[PDB]
Amino acid sequence: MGIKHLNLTVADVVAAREFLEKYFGLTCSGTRGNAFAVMRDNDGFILTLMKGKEVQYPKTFHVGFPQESEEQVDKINQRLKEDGFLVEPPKHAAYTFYVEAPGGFTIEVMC
Amino acid sequence: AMGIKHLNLTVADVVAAREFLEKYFGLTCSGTRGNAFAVMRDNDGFILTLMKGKEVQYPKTFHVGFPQESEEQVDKINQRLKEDGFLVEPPKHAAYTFYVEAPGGFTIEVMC
Ligand SMILES: [Mg+2]
Ligand SMILES: [Mg+2]
Repeated sequence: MGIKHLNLTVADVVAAREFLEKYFGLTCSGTRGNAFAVMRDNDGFILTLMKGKEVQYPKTFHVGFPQESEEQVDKINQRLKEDGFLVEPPKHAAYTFYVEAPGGFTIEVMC
Repeated sequence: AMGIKHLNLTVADVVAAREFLEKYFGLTCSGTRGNAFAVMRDNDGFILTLMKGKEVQYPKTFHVGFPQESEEQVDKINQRLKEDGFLVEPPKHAAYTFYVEAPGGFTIEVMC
């Protein structure tokens, strides 16, 4: 089954969880207080969030959330910008942009 | 008296109601029992539990209201619901209000 789990250490589990729910439609299947949250997508990928920052992720590190259309990429970009997150217009290579998620890791959004 | 702090809202589909409330209204799920039950919380500690039921119907004028800090915020939720395929009309000055038929089979009011 290849790669199906990522344990992402973050600065703030609650903030990272709510961001992923709002913008990326992940679902939470469990928590241990504010220390731990288990997030799932539709395909059974498990992305656990774990408190305890000592260090920043390498700057090129990112997690990618593909979208069904360029319109959907634009929509997420727009709403992030409106909601106070620091984003720039997506670029055509895939049609792609990046955002820093609360918690302290970069997300790639693309079609 | 400490007032009103819980609603048990019977729904047709807990999963669908939960995800809608998370996406559009920022509620947080604090627990589930399978697909039958979910405990949702708002920022002020109100507890909204969603409970699967059969043949769920509410009186026509029943609704749950989510007040907003500004009329611009009302517009934003309206616009996003519309773009995302929910049937909403523009908000009206009656409070500045609109309604939406929510997943799970109940009406939500959004106002300032
Ligand atoms: Mg990449
Ligand atoms: Mg009302």
